[PDB]
Amino acid sequence: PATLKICSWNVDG
Amino acid sequence: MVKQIESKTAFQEALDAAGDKLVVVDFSATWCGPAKMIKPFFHSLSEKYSNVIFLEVDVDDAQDVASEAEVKATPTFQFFKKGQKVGEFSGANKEKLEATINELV
Repeated sequence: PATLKICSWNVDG
Repeated sequence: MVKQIESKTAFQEALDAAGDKLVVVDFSATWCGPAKMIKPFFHSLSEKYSNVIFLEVDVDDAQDVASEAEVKATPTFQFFKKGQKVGEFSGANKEKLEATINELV
């Protein structure tokens, strides 16, 4: 479900 | 040249500075390696199309710019012209930038 081509915003940031 | 926007306030000033020139905006996350790693094509193209203005935006340090556009994923490229948005797409595809620029050049 996690694609390296895209960074997920689910990150705490 | 490349222009780094750290706030939406400068984003509006940059759009006004470009005037009628094409303006591409990269919302890549600087903290995300896969996205920052794609910056050479985005940044390198600035000298390839010096007649086009390329902006780099940090969703983490320039989250005010990204929050306004409701970005759902990075890297995301947005095209602006005359202060008007005319295109947007997501995906780590640097060649894609070349086609949209040629399409709006």
